Amino acid sequence: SPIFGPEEVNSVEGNSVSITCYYPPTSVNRHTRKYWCRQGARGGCITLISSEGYVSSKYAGRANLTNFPENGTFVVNIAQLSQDDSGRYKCGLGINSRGLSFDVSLEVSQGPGLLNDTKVYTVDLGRTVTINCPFKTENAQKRKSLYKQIGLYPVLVIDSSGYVNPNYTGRIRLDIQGTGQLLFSVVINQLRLSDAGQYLCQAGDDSNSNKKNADLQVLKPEPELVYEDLRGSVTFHCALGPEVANVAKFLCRQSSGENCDVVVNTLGKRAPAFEGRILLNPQDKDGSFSVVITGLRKEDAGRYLCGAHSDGQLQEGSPIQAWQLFVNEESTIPRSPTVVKGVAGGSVAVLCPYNRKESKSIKYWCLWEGAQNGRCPLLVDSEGWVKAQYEGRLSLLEEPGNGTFTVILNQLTSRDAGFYWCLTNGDTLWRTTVEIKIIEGEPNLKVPGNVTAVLGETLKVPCHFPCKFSSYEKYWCKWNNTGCQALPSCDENSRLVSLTLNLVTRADEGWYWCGVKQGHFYGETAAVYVAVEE
Amino acid sequence: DPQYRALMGENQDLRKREGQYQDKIEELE
Amino acid sequence: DPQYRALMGENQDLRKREGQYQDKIEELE
Amino acid sequence: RIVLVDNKCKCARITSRIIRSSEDPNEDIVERNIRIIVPLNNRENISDPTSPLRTRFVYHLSDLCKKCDPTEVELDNQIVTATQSNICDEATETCYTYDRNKCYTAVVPLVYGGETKMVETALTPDACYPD
Amino acid sequence: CHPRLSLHRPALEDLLLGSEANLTCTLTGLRDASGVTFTWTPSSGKSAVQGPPERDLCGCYSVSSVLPGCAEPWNHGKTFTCTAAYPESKTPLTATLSKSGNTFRPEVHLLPPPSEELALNELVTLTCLARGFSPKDVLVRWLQGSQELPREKYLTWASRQEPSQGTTTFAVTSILRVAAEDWKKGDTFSCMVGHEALPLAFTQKTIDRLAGKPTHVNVSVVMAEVDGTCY
Amino acid sequence: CHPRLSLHRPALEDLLLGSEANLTCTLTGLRDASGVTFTWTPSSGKSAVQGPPERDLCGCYSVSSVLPGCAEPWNHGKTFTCTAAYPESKTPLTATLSKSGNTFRPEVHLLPPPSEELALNELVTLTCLARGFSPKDVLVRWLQGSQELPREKYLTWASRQEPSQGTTTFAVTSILRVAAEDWKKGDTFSCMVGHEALPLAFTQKTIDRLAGKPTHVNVSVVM
Amino acid sequence: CHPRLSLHRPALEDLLLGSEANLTCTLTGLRDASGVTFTWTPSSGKSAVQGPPERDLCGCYSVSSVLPGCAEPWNHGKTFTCTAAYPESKTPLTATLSKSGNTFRPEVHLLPPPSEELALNELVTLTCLARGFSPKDVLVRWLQGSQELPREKYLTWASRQEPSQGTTTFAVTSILRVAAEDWKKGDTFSCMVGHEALPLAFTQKTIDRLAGKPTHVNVSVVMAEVDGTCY
Amino acid sequence: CHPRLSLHRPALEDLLLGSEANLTCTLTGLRDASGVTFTWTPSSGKSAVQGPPERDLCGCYSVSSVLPGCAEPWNHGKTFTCTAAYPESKTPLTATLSKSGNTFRPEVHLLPPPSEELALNELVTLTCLARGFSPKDVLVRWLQGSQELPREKYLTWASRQEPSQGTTTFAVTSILRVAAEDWKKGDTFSCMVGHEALPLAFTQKTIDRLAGKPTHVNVSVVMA
Ligand SMILES: *[C@@H]1O[C@H](CO)[C@@H](O[C@@H]2O[C@H](CO)[C@@H](O)[C@H](O)[C@H]2NC(C)=O)[C@H](O)[C@H]1NC(C)=O
Ligand SMILES: *[C@@H]1O[C@H](CO)[C@@H](O[C@@H]2O[C@H](CO)[C@@H](O)[C@H](O)[C@H]2NC(C)=O)[C@H](O)[C@H]1NC(C)=O
Ligand SMILES: *[C@@H]1O[C@H](CO)[C@@H](O[C@@H]2O[C@H](CO)[C@@H](O)[C@H](O)[C@H]2NC(C)=O)[C@H](O)[C@H]1NC(C)=O
Ligand SMILES: *[C@@H]1O[C@H](CO)[C@@H](O[C@@H]2O[C@H](CO)[C@@H](O)[C@H](O)[C@H]2NC(C)=O)[C@H](O)[C@H]1NC(C)=O
Ligand SMILES: *[C@@H]1O[C@H](CO)[C@@H](O)[C@H](O)[C@H]1NC(C)=O
Ligand SMILES: *[C@@H]1O[C@H](CO)[C@@H](O)[C@H](O)[C@H]1NC(C)=O
Ligand SMILES: *[C@@H]1O[C@H](CO)[C@@H](O)[C@H](O)[C@H]1NC(C)=O
Ligand SMILES: *[C@@H]1O[C@H](CO)[C@@H](O)[C@H](O)[C@H]1NC(C)=O
Ligand SMILES: *[C@@H]1O[C@H](CO)[C@@H](O)[C@H](O)[C@H]1NC(C)=O
Ligand SMILES: *[C@@H]1O[C@H](CO)[C@@H](O)[C@H](O)[C@H]1NC(C)=O
Ligand SMILES: *[C@@H]1O[C@H](CO)[C@@H](O)[C@H](O)[C@H]1NC(C)=O
Repeated sequence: SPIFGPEEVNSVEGNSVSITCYYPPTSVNRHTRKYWCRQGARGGCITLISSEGYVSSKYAGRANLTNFPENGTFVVNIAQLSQDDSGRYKCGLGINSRGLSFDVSLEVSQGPGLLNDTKVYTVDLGRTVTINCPFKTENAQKRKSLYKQIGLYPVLVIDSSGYVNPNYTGRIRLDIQGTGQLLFSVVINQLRLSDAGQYLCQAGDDSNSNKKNADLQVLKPEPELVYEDLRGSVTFHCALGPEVANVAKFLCRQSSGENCDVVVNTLGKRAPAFEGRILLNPQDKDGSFSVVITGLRKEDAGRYLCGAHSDGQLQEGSPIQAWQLFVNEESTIPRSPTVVKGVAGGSVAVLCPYNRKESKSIKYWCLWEGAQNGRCPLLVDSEGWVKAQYEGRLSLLEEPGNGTFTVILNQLTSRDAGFYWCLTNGDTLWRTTVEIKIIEGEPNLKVPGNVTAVLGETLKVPCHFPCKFSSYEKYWCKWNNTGCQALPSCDENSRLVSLTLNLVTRADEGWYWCGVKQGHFYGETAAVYVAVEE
Repeated sequence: DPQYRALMGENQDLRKREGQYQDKIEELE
Repeated sequence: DPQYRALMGENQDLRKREGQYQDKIEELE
Repeated sequence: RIVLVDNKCKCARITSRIIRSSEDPNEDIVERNIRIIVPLNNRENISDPTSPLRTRFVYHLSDLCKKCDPTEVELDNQIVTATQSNICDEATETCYTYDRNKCYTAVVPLVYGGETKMVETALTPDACYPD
Repeated sequence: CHPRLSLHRPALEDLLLGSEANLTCTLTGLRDASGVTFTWTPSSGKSAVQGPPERDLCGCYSVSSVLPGCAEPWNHGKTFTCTAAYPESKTPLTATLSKSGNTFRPEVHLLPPPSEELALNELVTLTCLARGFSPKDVLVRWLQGSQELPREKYLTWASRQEPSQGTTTFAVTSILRVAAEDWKKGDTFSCMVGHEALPLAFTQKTIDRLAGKPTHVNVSVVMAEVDGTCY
Repeated sequence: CHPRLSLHRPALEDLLLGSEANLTCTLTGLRDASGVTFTWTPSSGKSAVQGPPERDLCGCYSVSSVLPGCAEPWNHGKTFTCTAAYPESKTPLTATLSKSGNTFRPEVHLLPPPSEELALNELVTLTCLARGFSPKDVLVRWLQGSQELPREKYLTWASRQEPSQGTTTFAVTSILRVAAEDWKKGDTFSCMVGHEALPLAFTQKTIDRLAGKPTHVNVSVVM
Repeated sequence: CHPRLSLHRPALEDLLLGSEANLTCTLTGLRDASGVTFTWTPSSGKSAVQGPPERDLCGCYSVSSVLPGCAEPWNHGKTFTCTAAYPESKTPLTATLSKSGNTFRPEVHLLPPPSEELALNELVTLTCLARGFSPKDVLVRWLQGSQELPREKYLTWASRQEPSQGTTTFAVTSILRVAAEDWKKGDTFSCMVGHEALPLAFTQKTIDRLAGKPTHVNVSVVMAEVDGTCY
Repeated sequence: CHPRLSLHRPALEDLLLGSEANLTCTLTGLRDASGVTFTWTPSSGKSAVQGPPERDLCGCYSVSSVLPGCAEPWNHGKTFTCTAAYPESKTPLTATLSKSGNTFRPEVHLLPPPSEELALNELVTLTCLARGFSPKDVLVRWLQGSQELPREKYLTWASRQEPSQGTTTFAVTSILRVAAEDWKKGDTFSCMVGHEALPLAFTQKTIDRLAGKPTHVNVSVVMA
């Protein structure tokens, strides 16, 4: 069930094929047995190759299997296919009789050859094609016509006088260039799935009849496989050519109804399910953009298509690119609280996980902004930069340090509700999103309002805490862009952990935090601004 | 008519009889 | 042909084995 | 289908489905599906010489479905950690099958020259390599 | 009427859902006035407020006093020795209270609605029964989905010690009434019980229609003769 | 103590199981001589002799009156107002006595044991729940087959007022622990609720093993 | 004769059940005397020892050297080079070695005694076949119950290369002859195979009178409760 | 290097399935004197044939002599004595070779594949074990159905000596791997052993699927 692969494989005789299959990188999976077998009407998969050194007689010299434990994948290479290599195959792990596998379908079609009388034209869906049809010099001013062999009887699609078939109106043109050119051409733009078939040119109705049959096929885009974990993130790179660099781009998910349900557009649209966990970046000079989706769920699995059309939806005549997505569900990503509730005036501490193998990275905290295509500006980083409007009420700490770091945000307000993103610099990039809400209530720790100080005078500040903060550690720290550090200032019964300043100078002015912590894990905090006057 | 087929048949018969005696010995215990 | 002789030897061995099986079943009763 | 439980200590999977009808309560039905895999080649205790075969498999629905792990609950304004079962005796269950992700090892005494050593043997070799 | 002294342990609601282990010491039988004094041995929170001398039934006086404190020392197993000095006698009398020993943990059960109540399609009754705990203090709460229902929606009884099966144990019950169209839909309801003797002090049990009595069960037995590994 | 007058009602157990159901009109607190004069409006012709005049808790005197010669045959709803006189100031005191209506019948549910208790084969708990009666006066009894069970073999909680929409209703519960072997054997256990509003004054419910027939377990094996 | 140099890998038994990782460099074709000098690429604690000469085939001397205390680099993936210089030489000889790559874990099969051997009821043969591993070195031992039998009780064959159906591999077999009464009483025998490819360097396969085939087993499944509020 | 004369008995393969028999008497450790006269006292039947010296021990010119056609005398029980001389000393060297008695036949066992192999749908292994034969020479071959197999398809080990106490005996084994489809279809397989002590010098054992004791289970589901 956790295995993935290409559902269908197409090839012609004489060429090699390569099939990549994915498994979770668990150690048992890395060190167990990988096989490639072929099923039949008997119900039993007959192993054709294995990772332990077995190579069937039929597959000797041609096929081989390579396992990449770091990737989580293994690749089967086959060569010299034939019409007999068409059927149903399976990836898998461990024993055959069990169900830890994935079904693939191989179809081999006869190759071309000796058919020089008919040409071939292959173009991408929704892209321009051109067909040059020579005509004999004996015909100087004669009607040039193109016929599409449709059904029992051929019909006419375009003449040289301006008669265009309804099915091709507005996008098919005929050109007879000058400069002593004795060849005519037909140019078709925004190709469609039905435009493929057999064409034939004709130069007048005279006995000459310099015809030339041609063939045209429009290619569908092969999906790119993507294998992602639960509550992780995925990135789609839509890299259509510069020819459509100034058209509205869209990303949709094909469904059972053969109809895209748009996920995102560039005209300012978005689905309600992807609120707070979607991003659409601006495109570069080449004309490629990226789409980020975090917090992947069980229902984010299926075909995706990115295209460029004027109306921002899926319509014929627009180039498209296809992805297939798999959500593992056997994920090792730690579970975290998706919804965090804070009380107006209180504080919040958020635990953001990352990969334990990249503990020397840089960590970032961001706030998702809608009302656009999507954005995520920075608030605090792990190097000593904080926003100008968040000074005195935000901090990042790498204190847990086992694939987790804390972010502390106090002085909450009703405007702080929203979606926040945690980021790092590593190659394995989970993006974790947390929704902060605001409710009515009172802070637990109680500190006075703004405190004034007289130059060269002792000062004392209290900090009351409730009866449940008696088994914790109480601390006072001084806030700084690089993080606050505990002071060697007092304590009592369940109240009055106090800060003392013997002599006050202008440097002592700033913001101080009174907080509690259970050694490694932090909790509620309360901020007081200590000023200095003269 | 070849000898080998008849020898194979006799061998198969003796093998089946041996299996039956094998079952009978064990069932007694 | 060695193979035919080997088959005959196997037949003789199996016949002796089943004879010993009969002797073994006799005593157990 | 919603998978109520899966159990590797005894290899039992229980799922439930609901099929309602527009009219009347009786037409509505609730179905439960139970899948059991019964091994036939491992011992009573998972150690080498023990009870040449295990031939008595006993399944209690209450034992299969138990959830021996804590949970977080937000009652009024705080989050509290709560247990989830009464059968959480404190690792002694008599598992019937090997968990595919865990590895089970034995200890054997072998004589090397004029001495003796205690070597460690892997019953399931794929389950855990030294990583 | 007659002198008497008593020490009351802190309530479980404040002790568990919080940390305020306030203690109360009460004396009954005031002669003529409220000329009485109290003394605890852990004189840490000396600010023990003394309330007004409330009267009693048909001409009697009682005096109660409160000593605040957090739950850490109480859970650690300290001892308190309130002593009164009523003027009706020249000899004070003392009372001692300490954390109870020889505890047990409750066995929570959550029962599904009865069949006869489901055909009428009006309302369903969910029953929570906690059993077999030695101390008489316990908390019962209900939750719909993952949200706590207000205290006025369910009915909770008190703790009555059950007939002696060897030792002393207790029991408590509560019931909740839910819309039948909500039970049939497939929502989940949880009963949470809190006791001093539980390892985490809380234990919950969640039930819904899928985890109830099914009207059809399919049992399939698979024999795996190759190996037992439960892929 | 402060003088006062109280009026009681016959015990439900006496009403539904006894032929000596006698009302009571008591004077709590006495600080005078035998100056008690009690009168009851009904004049059927029974005896209204004074009960046992004695003292109460904390230095109080009280005189009680009963109707031993009558079994309380007041189904028709006799007001049975009590009038009392004392040697104190000329302000005779009476008592408030009436038969309030609004009679709702209890609904009784007998629940089977939880399955976890059945997996240990020690003891099983059967629960009885009576719900939805306006007169907050009910008695619960248990039977094993036909034999009754002494009141020391089961627990019963007090009758509380359950939340409702407008109409008031009361609820009560009880539990009985029985040997798992007997329950598995198939002995029937019944809960009986006695209440005023009932026509026969008793509602019986029964439960035993294999009470749920329609379950349709299906079995099939492979290889 | 013709001088030659070679390197001998550490014995498998010493590496698996020992602590001295001695690697030996052997030199042959001594002419008249032994004035050779040996050295290795590393020297951190390289207590190289030469020792007295010996006798070679056809009449000749050959003095070898040893290098202990190299287990950690050997397992980590180091390469060892021994270079020697004899007096009657113009260019020192050299030899190099490293741990083998592309190793395949063996497949162990314990085959129960042939059915004809269990009727004569004198002795029975248990066969342990290890198959499909790349390096040649391997060990085979036996246990009855939990105590190993002496090595002079069974017969083990040399590791050999088998026909190719893909990559190259090896194979080995061992046999034990045991009393029929012990088998029919209900004793269990285990075969232990020791190879560098296996996870913990050792694996075992056990067999008794009933394992290896059902042959009219009797299995009972109860499935006590199936409609019981599974939560 | 050092003079040494050795006698080699006729090879079993030729003695069994062949016609001619080799009888080898070889001298090693001379490095000179190629004119060594290999004289056999039982000079009957055929004639002794010499051979050119070969580089042996990197310091000797080993010279061997063959006495072909002596299969019948070897089987009858005629003792063969080889006599040679060297110029190093005046003492000629004489060696003797004769057949040994107390011959015991081998016991051959063919074992079906392990039950854990059929689950992979790859080849399956069949083991043939010959045990208990006194002379240390034996040859093992295989057949699939009726058609023999080439020697490059199965592996066999050398005939080692087993740890007994009564008498000296030897053992040998071999394995053949066959397609799972052939095994499941119903095709039979066999392993043949050839040894001196057998009256016919050739026996074999046969294995095929669905042979032996039945293996069906009887399960009882209670459901309480
Ligand atoms: C994961 O798979 C990819 C794809 O095969 C590997 O990347 C290629 O590896 C081959 C051979 O190592 C190189 O020739 C290519 O240049 C690599 N890049 C591409 C785009 O094919 C990758 O090496 C695998 N993972 C690891 C850890 O090796
Ligand atoms: C206490 O004094 C500080 C210092 O001025 C106040 O903090 C600033 O308030 C202004 C007014 O809203 C903001 O524009 C600044 O961004 C705040 N920070 C700084 C560093 O100037 C604070 O509002 C005062 N009151 C309290 C309750 O702290
Ligand atoms: C199953 O067998 C294992 C074999 O290791 C038992 O565990 C060992 O038991 C012995 C006997 O008490 C102890 O000396 C060892 O220390 C145990 N080993 C370990 C790793 O704990 C186990 O107790 C057996 N289980 C049952 C239920 O009999
Ligand atoms: C325990 O006793 C303390 C001491 O009186 C109580 O704290 C007081 O609570 C009242 C009501 O909330 C406040 O008005 C006072 O200011 C508090 N005084 C102090 C010193 O904190 C506390 O509420 C009691 N706890 C419980 C659960 O009743
Ligand atoms: C496997 O085969 C492919 C082509 O068939 C080849 O490029 C690759 O090097 C091979 N890998 C191995 C390990 O043989
Ligand atoms: C034009 O398209 C329609 C679409 O249904 C089709 O029926 C018709 O045959 C087409 N005609 C030509 C000339 O392609
Ligand atoms: C937690 O950190 C300690 C020390 O940094 C480390 O030994 C331990 O393995 C870590 N825990 C996990 C689960 O990684
Ligand atoms: C504290 O902040 C000031 C500026 O606000 C900076 O100059 C100083 O280096 C900081 N010190 C620490 C310890 O963060
Ligand atoms: C390795 O060499 C040391 C040094 O002589 C010796 O003590 C030890 O026994 C040797 N170990 C072997 C040969 O396994
Ligand atoms: C064992 O299985 C057989 C089925 O062949 C059955 O007849 C018998 O009752 C079962 N129990 C015993 C003890 O044999
Ligand atoms: C002796 O052996 C050789 C090869 O070793 C072989 O050619 C010859 O046929 C055998 N027999 C005789 C009589 O030489």
